[PDB]
Parts: sequence; structure tokens; C-alpha cells
Amino acid sequence: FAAAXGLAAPQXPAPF
Repeated sequence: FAAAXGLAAPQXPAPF
């Protein structure tokens, strides 16, 4: 799960 966060990282700047 924690590691999965890595994939959500690229989504952080997605909307930005």
C-alpha cells in the first residue's frame, strides 16, 4: 500500500 502511493505521486502534479 505505502509503495503503491508512489503511483499516486504522479497524480499529485496531474491537477497542478
